[PDB]
Amino acid sequence: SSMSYSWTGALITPCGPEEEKLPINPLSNSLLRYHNKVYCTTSKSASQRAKKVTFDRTQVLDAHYDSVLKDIKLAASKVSARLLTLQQACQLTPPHSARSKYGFGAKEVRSLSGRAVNHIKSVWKDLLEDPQTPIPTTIMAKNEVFCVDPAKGGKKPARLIVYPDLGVRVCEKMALYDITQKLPQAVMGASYGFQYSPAQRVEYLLKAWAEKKDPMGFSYDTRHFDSTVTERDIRTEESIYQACSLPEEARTAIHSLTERLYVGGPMFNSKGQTCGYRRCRASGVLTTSMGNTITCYVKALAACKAAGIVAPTMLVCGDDLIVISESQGTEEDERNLRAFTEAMTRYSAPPGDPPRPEYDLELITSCSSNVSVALGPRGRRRYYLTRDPTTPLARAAWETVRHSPINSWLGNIIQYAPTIWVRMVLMTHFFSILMVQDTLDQNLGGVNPLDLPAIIERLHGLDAFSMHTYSHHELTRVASALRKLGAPPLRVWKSRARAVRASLISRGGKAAVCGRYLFNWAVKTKLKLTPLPEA
RNA sequence: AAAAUUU
RNA sequence: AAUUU
Ligand SMILES: C[C@@]1(F)[C@H](O)[C@@H](COP(=O)(O)OP(=O)(O)O)O[C@H]1n1ccc(=O)[nH]c1=O
Ligand SMILES: [Cl-]
Ligand SMILES: [Mn+2]
Ligand SMILES: [Mn+2]
Ligand SMILES: [Mn+2]
Repeated sequence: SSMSYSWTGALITPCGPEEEKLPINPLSNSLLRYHNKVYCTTSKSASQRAKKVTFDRTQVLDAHYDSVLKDIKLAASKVSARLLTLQQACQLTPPHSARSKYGFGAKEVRSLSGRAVNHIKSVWKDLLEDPQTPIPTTIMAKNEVFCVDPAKGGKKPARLIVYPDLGVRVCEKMALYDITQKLPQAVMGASYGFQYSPAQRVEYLLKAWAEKKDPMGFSYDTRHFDSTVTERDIRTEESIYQACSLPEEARTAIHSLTERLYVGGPMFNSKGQTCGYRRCRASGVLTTSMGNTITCYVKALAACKAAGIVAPTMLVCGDDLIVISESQGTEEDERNLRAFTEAMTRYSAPPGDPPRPEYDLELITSCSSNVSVALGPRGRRRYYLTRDPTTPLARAAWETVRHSPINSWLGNIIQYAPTIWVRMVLMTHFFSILMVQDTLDQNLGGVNPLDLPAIIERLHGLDAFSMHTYSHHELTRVASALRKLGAPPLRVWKSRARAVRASLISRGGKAAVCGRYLFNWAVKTKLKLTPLPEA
């Protein structure tokens, strides 16, 4: 029936110039050697991406879908949710959000400039006066950085971003933000994945696994999920939004946004030309995560019931999920997962890689991460969250005139502090760099390097500084990724760390704490690391 | 471009 | 600001 896109033939123009790396990457040329592998997806590649995501959809629902959907509205109606004052919505706008076509940008919106506020008022009138006229959208390519992978293609084509003018974005917020805050949690309960910390993901997954007499797990992801979303799916999304308690004024705006923005519309490139027309999810709308998550959750629970999955326990973050089920023997488990996949495909959410049942928690990847295990100080098992380091290390090497990766380094250090690759590689480099710069004191992205031991303990527990005997998988994968990027192997990082440490210690102060906590793995005679007053 | 988490 | 979807 519905085609996901149609294309005029107009280019997908760049929204400003997309920078090149330089001949010298001074911050990262001691991190790794193979900078030729580190690239940023350009708008040149956008054409290819479109070809991949433009395709015909044929949804076919059934009793299981219909029944799940029913249950989800009886959930929805316990939610009452309100409008957001034009002002409050303006306040929620990000500081650097792309400026409006009508001569104002996010400074003005957040500072409640008069021109901005009027224009927004008029936009919201038109939403109320008019529930059919399609709202124009802009289409741009996303700039992510990756390592090349000649296994899976050379270089990925750029993801497509589709969004309305800033005025419309504010209005969306007025109508829906409150919903986004309440609905999913209400509908999916514990299954709603974006509620949890990394640590709670891990505990949740473990509680799940442990509760089964004979657990079986698997993950699923949908291929180009946004383009698999059907006009109908979106309307079904609306009909769930509506199922709450709502100011009549909302309903009108929601319904109006649904029909004018969410189910489709014309797309324009940055140069102004008509680019195509869209009949699936737009990436750049307020409802994207909520939508994806809810919709994916419906289809998945339906597919679960179709396929026979016993005692499923789910976790959903957008198009990504994990189900931990009672195993029905491998012969049947293989059969049920085929069924699941057929069902999902009938619902128009077919997978990239077909899923597979697994019976070891380390072998289930989702949202690009997984659970692994190591031993802590007293010799007990410690489960934690990790991931292939390839991309993090690639992004660690993205240095241009505009961009510096030092923030990225730190970002990953915090999120993945217990991982062997953060502890041995990133930390070591990060500190080594700042000691030489002599810029330990400086707060980066509103965080101070010398707090780190505190911040990590607060978040990952003290065992994060004492962990050892990492898993085969994890050692194999780290080593492999360092070779791939032309980085020194771990033995070399051991050396560099020892040096960084001694130097950190000798400097004394909050420094020497860092030296002693963060790098205790690096030394022959370990130390009695005790809790830190701060967290 | 949007959200969530982390800070 | 970091990461993810
Ligand atoms: C565009 C999506 F709908 C996308 O289709 C969906 C699923 O994410 P995934 O990373 O699996 O990518 P695809 O499924 O290939 O789109 O999540 C949304 N998404 C993703 C990446 C992103 O920077 N922003 C975003 O809004
Ligand atoms: Cl322990
Ligand atoms: Mn996907
Ligand atoms: Mn309606
Ligand atoms: Mn995904």
